[PDB]
This record gives sequence, structure tokens and C-alpha cells, in this order.
Amino acid sequence: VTTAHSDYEIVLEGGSSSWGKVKARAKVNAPPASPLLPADCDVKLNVKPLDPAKGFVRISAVFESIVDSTKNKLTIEADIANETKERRISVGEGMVSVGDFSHTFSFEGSVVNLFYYRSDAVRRNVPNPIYMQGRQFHDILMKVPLDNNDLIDTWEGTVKAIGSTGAFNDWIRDFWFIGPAFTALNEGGQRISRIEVNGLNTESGPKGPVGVSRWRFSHGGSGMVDSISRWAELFPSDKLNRPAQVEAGFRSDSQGIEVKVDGEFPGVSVDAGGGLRRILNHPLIPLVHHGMVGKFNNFNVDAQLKVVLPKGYKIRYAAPQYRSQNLEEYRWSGGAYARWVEHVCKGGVGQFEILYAQ
Amino acid sequence: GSNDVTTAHSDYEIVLEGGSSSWGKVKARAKVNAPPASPLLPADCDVKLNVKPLDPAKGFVRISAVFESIVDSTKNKLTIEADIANETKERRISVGEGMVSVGDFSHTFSFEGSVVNLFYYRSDAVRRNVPNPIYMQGRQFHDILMKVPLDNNDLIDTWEGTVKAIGSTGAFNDWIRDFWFIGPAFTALNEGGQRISRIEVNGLNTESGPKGPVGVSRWRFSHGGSGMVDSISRWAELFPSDKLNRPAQVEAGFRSDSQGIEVKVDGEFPGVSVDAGGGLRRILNHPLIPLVHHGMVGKFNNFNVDAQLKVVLPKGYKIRYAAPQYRSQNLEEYRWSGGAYARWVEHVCKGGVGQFEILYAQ
Amino acid sequence: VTTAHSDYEIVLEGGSSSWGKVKARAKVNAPPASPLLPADCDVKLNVKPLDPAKGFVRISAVFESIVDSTKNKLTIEADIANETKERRISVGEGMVSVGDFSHTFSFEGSVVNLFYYRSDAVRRNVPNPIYMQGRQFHDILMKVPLDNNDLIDTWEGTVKAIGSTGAFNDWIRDFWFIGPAFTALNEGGQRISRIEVNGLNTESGPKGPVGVSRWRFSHGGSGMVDSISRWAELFPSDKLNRPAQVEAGFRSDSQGIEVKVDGEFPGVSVDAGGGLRRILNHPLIPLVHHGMVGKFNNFNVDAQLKVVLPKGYKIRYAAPQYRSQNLEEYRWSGGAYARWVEHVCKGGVGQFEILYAQ
Amino acid sequence: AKKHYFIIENLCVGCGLCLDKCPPKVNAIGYKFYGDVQEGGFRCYIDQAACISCSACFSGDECPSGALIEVLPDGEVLDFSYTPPERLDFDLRFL
Amino acid sequence: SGPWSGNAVHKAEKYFITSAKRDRDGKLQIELVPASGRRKLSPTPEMIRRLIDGEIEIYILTTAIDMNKEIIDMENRYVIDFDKRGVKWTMREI
Ligand code: BCL
Ligand code: BCL
Ligand code: BCL
Ligand code: BCL
Ligand code: BCL
Ligand code: BCL
Ligand code: SF4
Ligand code: SF4
Repeated sequence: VTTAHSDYEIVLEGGSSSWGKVKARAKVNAPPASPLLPADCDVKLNVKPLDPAKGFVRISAVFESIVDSTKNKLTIEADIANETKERRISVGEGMVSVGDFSHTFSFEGSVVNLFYYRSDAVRRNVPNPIYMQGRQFHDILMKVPLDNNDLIDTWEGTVKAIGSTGAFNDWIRDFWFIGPAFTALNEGGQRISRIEVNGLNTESGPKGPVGVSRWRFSHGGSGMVDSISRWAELFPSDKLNRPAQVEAGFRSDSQGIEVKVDGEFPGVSVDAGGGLRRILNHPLIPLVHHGMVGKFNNFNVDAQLKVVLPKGYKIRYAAPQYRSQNLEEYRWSGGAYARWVEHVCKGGVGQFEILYAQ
Repeated sequence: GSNDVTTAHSDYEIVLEGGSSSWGKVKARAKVNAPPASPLLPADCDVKLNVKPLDPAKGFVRISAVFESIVDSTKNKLTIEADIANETKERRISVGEGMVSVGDFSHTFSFEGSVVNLFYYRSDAVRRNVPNPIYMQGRQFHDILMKVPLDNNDLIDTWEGTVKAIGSTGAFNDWIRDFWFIGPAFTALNEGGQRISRIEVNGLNTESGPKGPVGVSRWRFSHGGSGMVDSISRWAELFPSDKLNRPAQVEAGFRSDSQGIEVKVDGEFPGVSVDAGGGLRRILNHPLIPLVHHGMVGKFNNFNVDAQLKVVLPKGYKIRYAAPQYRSQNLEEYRWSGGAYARWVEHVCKGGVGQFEILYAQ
Repeated sequence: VTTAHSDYEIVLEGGSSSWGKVKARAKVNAPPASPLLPADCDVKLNVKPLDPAKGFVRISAVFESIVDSTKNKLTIEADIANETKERRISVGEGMVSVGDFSHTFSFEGSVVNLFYYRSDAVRRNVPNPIYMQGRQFHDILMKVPLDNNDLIDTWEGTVKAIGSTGAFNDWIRDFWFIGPAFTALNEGGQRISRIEVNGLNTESGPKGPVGVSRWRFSHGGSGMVDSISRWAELFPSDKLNRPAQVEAGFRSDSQGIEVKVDGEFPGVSVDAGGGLRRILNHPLIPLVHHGMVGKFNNFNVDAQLKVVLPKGYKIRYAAPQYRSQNLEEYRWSGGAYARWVEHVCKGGVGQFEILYAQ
Repeated sequence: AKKHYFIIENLCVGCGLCLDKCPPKVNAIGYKFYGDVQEGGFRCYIDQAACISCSACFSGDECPSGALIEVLPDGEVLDFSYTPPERLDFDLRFL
Repeated sequence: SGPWSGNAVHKAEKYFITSAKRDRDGKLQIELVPASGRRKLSPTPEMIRRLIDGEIEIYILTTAIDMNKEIIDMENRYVIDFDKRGVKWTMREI
């Protein structure tokens, strides 16, 4: 049987704005594919405009989890800006703590995104492009203070491994993507190149030695990768005129999974040409990645998508059909919507499109 | 109670010919109420494949193919037309031309190709102890010379960009595989069992032609398989140049939508039935690449199954060792429905490669 | 419908011992994903202590199968010892026969297992580690007598291929993993490196020429590979004080699958800290590998798990719950246990853990 | 404002449904006869000096001849506020 | 095709000319915009060949007088190159 109870809400804003509120609840009675149970997690994402002249924004992220009687925490906090429309700059710092061990770090990064082609026919014959092949290049300089015995041990072991073996650059990818993540890398459509180390140094600092490393890598995609094909959509620096948030939490166990999500941010709705707007095309990486854990138990589906529009907006060409119009709201439940939900909770990437106008 | 219904209605027919002939007619209908895994919907397509014997002395045959599709309010057309011949039993030669048009843009091309297929071993014990080999590892090598007339501004732009990319970067040869297999196709490449090697460019030229400059490119690549790849393991079966004494056709069409999928297939061609030794003949072993490739989209909705398979034999032929069993014998026809046949159909519509074998004699 | 009838039993031993008896029955009415049917197989695995001073043990293995009217047999018999805790030595011989063809061989092998890190924080903050990345290196010297015409043909063809082509070292991996096995290699989490040939020789022997080959290869894992992450668990040379056995057999057909397994060997139960013991963590490679054939037909599930403990042992924190306690036995059936069984018969790796004490 | 509306002359049939929605303070829509009103001789029109871009004339989805267009602010021309996705069709027979 | 695909008013896909800018060529800027208005196309002899057969119709929107070769009667006989005469609609508000 294994019913799957889920509850969704989108709330939009009028005019030329693109902001939106998102709310989500979920429940299943199926065992998660985690070789360590139970597992709990909360995520806070916040972002505020540092200053619009430079385009600089400040973004924070906090993770706590309890994984089989073990507390894990990861804090990161950074400043990001688009230096060009295909280069991005970031300066940030954070820390990671597991059990009793903990250490901080400060990074200094740049990212460059390149597409394999720029043909304008692809721009005048296809109104809604989806797949777009390209490659990203990351250049990272990170400094970590060495104060613990274990930090010094890791540092010396890494220096010895980098010095001695000639296949460090490609074997590091084995340690990098631990467990099933590596497998997804092939299927999710990505390709990680061999890293290239530009030098590991150690310098005296405030309290003691600090290990400085700078390295470069690249990863390409066939179009399914959102971070490449949709480089412009995922960092809306224009509409961040007020702080935005994303705030989620799951709590897994030996008998089903619990989900809870809030969010409010721009980029929810985009122009679709001819005066009509649309909900943004659903990202594909989460769908195909979750499809690797969603095929283990056949399940029953019930859900309710509830979309609230501003004054004077109408939904036209909603595929599949909605069920009710409470004069501003549209509700989807059962039938073809339920079939589509069951389809996408197993890795399917079929399109459920909503167009609205005024 | 239980889970989703989603009935899948399908209808199949095979019609054979008697004697030593191998020709056959194939007919297929299909319907599902499940959303296709296409990030752009709706999507429609028709396919025409025709082939006629150019001349038997050389072994040359002429083959045409036309594709039209409407993908989310966008008309796409691809025409190709070529002449193929087996120069040896492990080399093949082809000369052809075609065009591709999307929306308003369109351009033609003419290619000049050769293909060589090699197996990794030739041990004859494998030939005297195994009566029906299935997996056979090998590698194919493609050598292509294609010319495209440059007349549009966009064609010239693509040409110049490609020349600049090939000149500048040193990793073009292996990064081209990212642009090559767009989207999920790339992923299938790993699982479907294939391995594409890095291409090797032998020179990009441009020469004046009838109306203007024409870009000429010639390149080579190879791809190997562990045995699951039909184009390698069954190199001899997929181009039956002997029995093409009359024109043959394949003619299909699917029409997808946000609520299920429609299929319609006709065909008539040789190679449907092969000798099985000891006087018995058999339907050809089912290809594996289509099964495993379709298995990557057939696991998204649990479904109910109903189908016919209806096989019509010539005079005096009898089916013996049909596994699973058939249901009826209308004195020349054999019908499969429900039960183990339905289970096998549900099995193969999800990527399974279990064997459903039919042997007939006279 | 496709009911799946399965029957399981574990029997343990008391004290500090780790021995165990395992019994298993299984039945399905689904067509196996074998492009040749029918297919039958029996497996015998025996091991006895050669001598404890050296640590040397002797292990035998026999395989018979009938694959679509074709008899196949493989015999192997070898002596293995742990020279260090990360090196292993083996000397053995065997033969393989298909239909009428048959030939023997004698091998001489060493294996080295290396982990990518040794951080002790990972050892004091995580009580039950699961994923552990590393790499294995195999060095093999095998001799095969050339007496048949076909053996000489294979030998000459291989010498010609190794001499002529420059891409033999990496293209050999195509012939190596025949068919779907290759695909699993990516997904199952493994990476096979290019082999390196150290020389093919031929020398006169008792009855004639013998082909001698020695070669090296390596394979790394992201942690999912048991042969790497659990290098210490899979060869319990301590508790083999009496002969142990594993004895299985499957028998497939065009309409379902039959299974039958006996076994008795150490390593079934391990210490879990704080006086409690546990059943060993379930291996992951068999689960994910069988998950590639277990998604083709939706099926109904019924099973027993019946665990028998020694005197004075109690199960505490069994997740999911058991059903009955016949004063020494614990039985799992239906409900969450059935859901977990259906989960793991499709590739899921959720944890079903049993802790017992006294 | 932007996005004018521009009734087409040659396609209009004079049903007048476009004229109803325009607010009474704005008599931007009118009639033209020039002949006998039975073979299509009373086609209507829009006055551009009074129209205030309500979109009541276009968003109502009432024109049956496709005579209202609503040209976009930059250069684009519409004909109806949403169009089906133009598939293509055949016949089936389950054997 | 069928009445239920595309728009039911029209017997085939309709296009309009929206731009007439002179860029060193006079009338490179023929911008064929469809009825739905999601693209900005051009003469593009493929468009011309699908025009001449049965499937495209274009109109001129009285809101390139000679550069589109008006010929000589009824104030309108617009032809593109040699073959087909793009009919035009009128919107005279006066
Ligand atoms: C995931 C796919 C690609 C990836 C894609 C990107 C993209 C895209 C970007 C970076 C950028 C960065 N990446 Mg990277 N990057 C990857 C793997 C890595 C790895 C690694 C060990 O694997 C490292 C060290 C880095 C390092 C970095 C830094 C150089 C840089 C800034 C990080 C940041 O700000 O932190 C902050 C960390 C987070 C906020 C964690 C939350 C991340 C998730 C994905 C955010 C989800 C957004 C959520 C859906 C909506 C949020 C809205 C809220 C209102 C804010 N990347 C993988 C391979 N990387 C950024 C950059 O350009 O810097 C110049 C950037 O835009
Ligand atoms: C971007 C990744 C974060 C990071 C995130 C984590 C996480 C997450 C964990 C640790 C953990 C630990 N960290 Mg740390 N760690 C980083 C930077 C460092 C540096 C350094 C000189 O920069 C050092 C010495 C360490 C040291 C240590 C290990 C000794 C310790 C436990 C072993 C472990 O798995 O490590 C993991 C090692 C790393 C992820 C990279 C170490 C970098 C090496 C030493 C220097 C760079 C080499 C190479 C050029 C970079 C390759 C790219 C990376 C492979 C992605 N970290 C960077 C800033 N670190 C563990 C812990 O906290 O408690 C057990 C753990 O779970
Ligand atoms: C698909 C698996 C392999 C593949 C396997 C083969 C095989 C096998 C052959 C070729 C051959 C050719 N390939 Mg190749 N080839 C592949 C990828 C490519 C790519 C590319 C960009 O990816 C290119 C450019 C080429 C190029 C070419 C030309 C050099 C050559 C002739 C093509 C042809 O006649 O067109 C015509 C195009 C078609 C007819 C389209 C229809 C194709 C499908 C597969 C036909 C299905 C047959 C249907 C089931 C039954 C038809 C029966 C009807 C009665 C006719 N191949 C992939 C990697 N290629 C042929 C050759 O040898 O030339 C010397 C040949 O025999
Ligand atoms: C075998 C593949 C067919 C082909 C099939 C298509 C298809 C399908 C499409 C295009 C499309 C286009 N074609 Mg073309 N195209 C071919 C040959 C060419 C040549 C040339 C010099 O030979 C050029 C300049 C072009 C130019 C163009 C692009 C400018 C344009 C839109 C971008 C796109 O995605 O391109 C795709 C580019 C190619 C598939 C290969 C271009 C070849 C390059 C320029 C020269 C060979 C370089 C290298 C040695 C060959 C690598 C092998 C290929 C990667 C498989 N084509 C060959 C004959 N072409 C698009 C279109 O029509 O409307 C948008 C589109 O959808
Ligand atoms: C399977 C994953 C890894 C693998 C992991 C290991 C591991 C781990 C070991 C070896 C070891 C060996 N491997 Mg290796 N090895 C692999 C692939 C290969 C290949 C090949 C062509 O692919 C070859 C030729 C070899 C060759 C060899 C010899 C060098 C050596 C001894 C074999 C043995 O004793 O035979 C005997 C053959 C068997 C007994 C067949 C049964 C095998 C199965 C897996 C046993 C299941 C155990 C069962 C669950 C419980 C048994 C308990 C009973 C009481 C006994 N390996 C794959 C890539 N290999 C051993 C060694 O170290 O030698 C020094 C060793 O410990
Ligand atoms: C570890 C693998 C076992 C082995 C297991 C099998 C199996 C299983 C089969 C055969 C079969 C055959 N064996 Mg043997 N075979 C081995 C060693 C040899 C040697 C040799 C010089 O060592 C030779 C000449 C042969 C010869 C033959 C082929 C002529 C014959 C049928 C073709 C076949 O598929 O072969 C398969 C070839 C091999 C598996 C490897 C052959 C080794 C080559 C010639 C020398 C080593 C080259 C290279 C350095 C090693 C690469 C590693 C391997 C690819 C894994 N074998 C080793 C001992 N052999 C078939 C049979 O018995 O009846 C049809 C069959 O099904
Ligand atoms: S847009 Fe408004 S003012 Fe203009 S004609 Fe229509 S209803 Fe009247
Ligand atoms: S609704 Fe259309 S047809 Fe009727 S008067 Fe208005 S513009 Fe003319």
C-alpha cells in the first residue's frame, strides 16, 4: 500500500515581479536507502543584498544533522557577485564540526561557465530550449588553520600522497564522491575532470600554521545539468531587493520519511513571450537524482497542488487539468496530476507546464 | 485496494513466408495512459524507411529515410538517402546525401563513409559448443568525409566557431563527446554497454563550389561493446543484402502527449526468420539495445498489461517449443495473450531481456 | 500478482564465538533477465585450516551449470594466507570445461589493499562506519598448458594482438566484463584500471609447451565496494578452527526462479561495543547488483526470518520489530519486515539492524 | 499605454462583442456601414485616440474571426490570447 | 490539417511582417512573426518553399514600400521575390 501524503503551495506576486512563496509537506511509510538510520536534518538558507552597485550579495547556510547518534554541523557564509555574465566571484568562510572534532576554513573562489555553441537559429526556432551542453571551471584558494593534531596529520598525509604517487590527480575522484554519489555522477549526466594542484603551502598565522591550497577542476554536461544549462536562472541578482530565505528539514527513520519546506525568493515565475508568464521549468538534476532511491517500493499517491495568483491573472493551458477555481486559487489532485506526481517521484522528467496571463 | 491502473493496450502481428525465404510482415499498435519522460510535450513523429536493390552484381542497395516531428510547436525534418554495399564481410561502404531543417533554418549535406567491424576473438570451440551465441564482444571503426555547403550566415558562424575551437583547445577531441550525445543519451551510453572513443580530426577544409564555399570535414572514431551491442555482435544480421530481391519498407509513427503514448508500426522485410539447425527455423533473437534503452523510461509508472501476439505460418509449418505457451491454434495461426506471455511483456517493457523463443518446422 | 515465497534462518553460537549456520529458500514466478533460458547452477564452497602457525588455509570451489543445453564446469582450489594486514598471498590451481573443450591452469597471486586515509577522528566520532574509499592491486602469474589446437590458437592470437595494437591495455576491459557485467561496473561503484602486461612467455613442460603470463591491475571504490571497504571482514582466518562450508544452487526457467542455500562459517556475528553483539552489516554489492534485475515485475511478498540465539541472549533494538519470541527464537514476517524485504530485493540498501546481548 | 489592439478590417464580421466590454467613459469602438448589412457591410473599428489599453477587448476571448490582435509593445503581433500546440493526426484500428 | 490543431480560425499557420529596418541591405529585416508570436523569423528560402506549396500565408499590416516590390494594381500586389504574392490586411481607423 505505502500511501504517500504530500501537500504543496505556490504563492506569486503581481506586476513585473518574480518573487514567490513555496510551502511543502511530505510523508511516506517506506525505509530510506540509508545504510545508517535514523537520520535527521535541518537546512537554513538566507540571502540579503550586500549592495546593488557592485552586484554583491551575502548568502549564509547552516546544516545540522543527527546521523545514527552522531551530531554533524556545517556552517558556510559568503559574498558572491557576477563579474561578467559568464564569470562569478566569491569570498567566504565557514566551519565543519563532527562529534567533538571541528575546524574552520576560508575560501576564495571564481567560477567560469562556457557553452559549447551560440547558434542563433537555436534561438529563433525553439521557443523553450531545455538541453544546453557546456562546461564549468572552478578555481579555488582555501586556507585552513592547523591547530589540532588530526588536522596536522591530515595535512602531512596529503602532502606525502601528493608528492609520492603520480596518479593522485585522477584517483582523488574516488575519495571525492563518497559512495553512491559517484554512481549518480555518471547517470546524472556529469563528467568531473582530473583536478590540477597549483601548490600546497603552509604559512604562520594568528595562532599557528595555516595550510593554503589552490586548485582547479572542470565539469561538463550534456544539457541535463542545471548548473551549466541554466547558469543565468540560478542566481537572480536583480530581484533580490529584500532578504530571501529557503528553510527545509527532513527526518528519516526505519519506517518512512518526513519532509517540511518553507521558502520565499524571486525567480519563481518567468516571462514566456506574448504577454504570458510561466512557472520556471522544473530542474532536472533533483528529479533524476531522487529517481535513484524512489524505485524501491511501489506506493499509493495523494497530493494537492494549490496555486494562488494575484488580481486579474488567469491560468490557461494547464496540462494536466486543474480541479477547482476558488476565484483566485487553482487546485490539482488525483487523476492525471497524481499520475504525474508518481511519475516524477521515480525519476521521470515529463513536463507539467503552467501558463498564466492577465 | 491497490495502486495505479494505467492499462497498456498493445497488438502485434507477424506473418512469415514459406520455403527457404526469410521475408516477413510486421504490424504493431500500442497505447498507454502514462506521461512520457520528455521535458518538452507534446511530441509527434513519423518514420519512413524504404530500401530497393540498386544492383545485385555489386551488392549495392539504395536506402532512404525521412523523419518529421512536431516537438512543442516546432517542426523538424530530416531526410537521408544513400547507397550501401558490403565490400568484404567485415567492411562496408556508403555514399549518400541528405538535409536537415528545423523551423526556418535548413541545410543539406553529402557524406562519404566506410565502416569496419572487428571481433576480439574467433575461437571455433565457441562455435561448436554453444548452439545459439548471444554476447559477442567487438569494436567498430567509422571513417567519414562529409561536405556541407555554406550559404547561410549561421552556417558560416558555426563553421568559424568550430575552426576556432578545434584550433585553440587541446581537449576538443574528448570534450566533443559531451556535445555529441545530448542529454540522457549520454547516460545510456554507459549502461547500454557502449564505449565511444575520442574522435580524431584529419583536417577541416573549405573549398569553392557551385554556389559558394563548402566545408569539408573528415574524421574517424570507434566504439566497442561487451556483447550487448547489436551493431557489433550481430554485424551480419542487420544488413541482409541477399534476400532483398524486392523493395522492403519499415513505416512507423508515435504520437506522445501529457497523458499516455500512441504507437503505430508497419513493416515488411527479410531477415524475420532464421535457420536454427536440424531443419527447424526460428524468429530472430530479439535485439537487446532497444530493450535496455527503453527500460530507462519504462519504470516510472506501474501498469496493467493486455496484449495479443498473433503469428501466421505458411502451409505445413508447426510451432514446437514455444516458451511461454500459446493459447489458440486457428489451424494456421497461433495467439498469445495473458498469463506468462503477459508477464513476459511486462518484463520486457521495463528493460528485461528474458528470452521468448519460437521454433517452427515442417 | 507474482508472489515471492522466501524462507530464511540464522543460527548463532554462544560465548565469544562468531560461527553461524545460514539457511535459505526462495521462489518467484517471474522470467529471469537471461537471454538464454533455462539456466541451472550449483555451488560448493569449502574451507579448512591448512595450518594456523603460518595462517595458511585451503579453499575449494566447484561450479556446474547447464545453460541452454550446454554443460559448464569450473573447479578452483587454492591456499591463501594474510602475509600482512594489507597484503595477501595465494597459490592455487584449477580447470574449466565447456561442452567438450577443457583446460587446466595454475596461478600464483598477491593482492594489496590500501585505504585513501587513516584519520582517527573518523574512528572516534562514528561508531559504525559504512563507506570507506580505497584501492586494490592484483599481481598475477598464471601458467596454462598448451595441448589443444584451440589453446595454441588462442595463445598465438593473443600474442599477435598484444604485439600489434597499442590500445590493447584499455580495450581488453571490453572483452573482460562480458555483457551487462560491464554496466554494473560503473553503477556498482567500481573502477577498473588498465591492465599492465609484464611479459608473455612459453616454456616446455611435462607434456609440452605451457603459456606463462604475469600481469597487474588495480580497482578503486568510493566505499560501496565490500572487497575494499571491508577487507578485514571477508577473510576471518582466526575463527576457522574447523572446516566451513557454503553450498548453494539456483535453477531458473521461463517462469520464475528457484533458490536453495546452506552455509556454516564464522563471521556471522560481530562485536558492537558496550557488551552488545550484532549481525554483520549487510554487504552492499550484492544488493545493488541484484537491483539491476529486480525491477522488471512488481511482486507480492511473504517471508520468514527466524533467528535462534544461544542461552541467555536477548534481542534489543530490532528495527523493524519482530513478531514472536518462542523463548529462544525470534520471527519476522509481514508488515515493516515485508516492506524492507521488498525494498532490498530491488536494490535498496536500507539498514535492518539486530543487536543482541546477555 | 503600450500594446495597442487594432481591430482588423477585412476579417471583422460586426458581431459587436468587442464593443460591449469597452468602458462607457471610453467609446473607443465604433461602427462603419458603407452598404447593406447582410453580406458583411457593418464592420466595426477601434479609435486609437480614446483607447486606454484595457485588454478587456483582447483578454475576454470573444472575437470569432480573429480580428482583434493586440500587437505587443516592441514588434510582436498576437491573434488570440493562447493557441493550442498544433499537433498532427491519423487514424487507428486496434486489430 | 485538422481543425483542432493550432488555431481553428485559420486553414494554415499565419505569419505577419513586423519589422522593415534598412541595414546596408534595405529589407534584411523581414521579421515573420507567427500568430502566436513566440519567434522572429526571416525570408529564409526554406520558409519560401513551404510558403509556395500550401502551408504559409503572410500579411503586411497597414500600420519597405518598393523594396518589397509592389507591382501595379489595387494599390497592393506585394510579391517577395518572383513567385508568391503575400496578401495584406487593412486596419484603417479613419
Ligand atoms: C553542484 C554542481 C557543481 C557546483 C556548481 C556551482 C555553482 C552553480 C556555483 C558554484 C560556486 C562555488 N563552488 Mg561549486 N559546484 C560543485 C562542486 C563544488 C565543490 C566540491 C568539493 O565538490 C566545491 C569546493 C565548490 C566550490 C565553490 C566555490 C568556489 C563557489 C562558492 C560556493 C558558495 O558560495 O557557497 C555557498 C553554499 C551554498 C549556498 C550551499 C547551498 C547550495 C545549493 C545548491 C543551493 C540550492 C539553492 C536553493 C535551491 C535556492 C536557494 C535560494 C535561497 C533564497 C538562497 N563547488 C558541483 C560540481 N559551484 C558558486 C560560484 O560561482 O562562486 C563564484 C556558484 O554560483
Ligand atoms: C572543501 C572541503 C572542506 C573540508 C571539509 C571536511 C569535511 C566535510 C570533513 C573534513 C574532515 C577532516 N578534515 Mg577537512 N575540509 C577541508 C579542508 C581541510 C584541510 C586543508 C589543508 O585544507 C585539512 C588538513 C583538513 C583535514 C581534515 C581531515 C584530517 C579530517 C578527517 C578526515 C577527512 O575525511 O577529511 C576530509 C578531507 C577533505 C574534504 C579535503 C582535505 C583537503 C586536503 C587535505 C587539502 C586539499 C588537497 C586537494 C588539493 C584538494 C582536493 C579536493 C577535495 C578532495 C574535495 N580539511 C575543506 C575546507 N573536512 C572530517 C571532519 O570534519 O570530521 C571527521 C569530515 O567529515
Ligand atoms: C547506432 C550505433 C552506431 C552506428 C552503427 C552503424 C551501423 C551498424 C552502420 C553505420 C553506418 C554508417 N554510419 Mg554509423 N553508427 C553510429 C553513429 C554514427 C554517427 C553519429 C554522429 O553518431 C554517424 C555520422 C554515423 C555515420 C554513418 C555513415 C558513415 C554510415 C551510413 C549511414 C547510413 O546509411 O545512413 C542511413 C540511415 C538510416 C537508414 C537511419 C535508420 C537507422 C536505424 C538504426 C535503422 C533501423 C533499421 C530498421 C530496424 C529496419 C530497417 C529495415 C528497412 C527495410 C530498411 N554513424 C552509432 C554509434 N553506423 C552504416 C555503414 O556501414 O555504412 C558503411 C552501417 O551499416
Ligand atoms: C552528422 C551531423 C550533420 C548535422 C546535423 C545537424 C543537426 C541535427 C542540427 C544541425 C544544426 C546546425 N548545423 Mg549542422 N550538421 C552537420 C554538418 C554541419 C556543418 C559542417 C561544416 O559540416 C556545419 C557548419 C553545420 C552547422 C550547423 C550549426 C551552425 C546549426 C545549429 C547549431 C547546431 O547544433 O549544430 C549542430 C552541429 C553538428 C551536429 C555538427 C557540426 C559539424 C562541425 C561544424 C564540423 C565537424 C566538426 C567535427 C570534426 C565533427 C564532430 C562530430 C559531430 C560532433 C557529431 N552543420 C552534419 C552533416 N546540424 C541545427 C539545425 O539544423 O538547426 C538548429 C541542428 O539541430
Ligand atoms: C570480486 C572483486 C574483485 C576481486 C577481489 C578479490 C578479493 C577480495 C580477493 C581476491 C583474490 C584473488 N583474486 Mg581477485 N578480485 C576480482 C577479480 C579477479 C580476477 C578477474 C579476471 O577478474 C582475477 C583473475 C582475480 C584473481 C585473484 C587471485 C589473484 C586471488 C585468489 C583467488 C582465489 O583464491 O580463488 C578462489 C575463488 C573463490 C573462492 C570463488 C568464490 C568467490 C566468492 C566472492 C566468495 C564468496 C565468499 C562467500 C560469500 C562466503 C564463503 C565462505 C566459505 C566458508 C568459504 N581476481 C574482482 C575485481 N580478489 C584473493 C587474494 O587475496 O588472493 C591473494 C582475495 O582475498
Ligand atoms: C583467469 C581466466 C582463466 C581462463 C578461463 C577461461 C574461460 C572461463 C573460458 C576460457 C576459454 C578458452 N580459453 Mg582460457 N582462461 C585462462 C587462460 C587461458 C590461456 C592462457 C595463455 O593463459 C589461454 C590460451 C586460454 C585459451 C582459451 C581460449 C582459446 C578458449 C576460448 C576463447 C575464450 O573466450 O577464451 C577466454 C580467454 C581468457 C579468459 C583469458 C585468456 C588469457 C590470454 C590468452 C593470456 C592472458 C592475456 C592477458 C595478459 C590477460 C588478460 C586478462 C583476462 C582478459 C581476464 N585460456 C585463465 C586461466 N578460458 C573458453 C572455454 O573454456 O571454452 C570455450 C571460456 O569460456
Ligand atoms: S483595450 Fe480597453 S480602451 Fe482599448 S479598445 Fe479594448 S476595452 Fe477599449
Ligand atoms: S468581436 Fe471580432 S468580429 Fe466581432 S465586431 Fe469585434 S473585432 Fe469584429
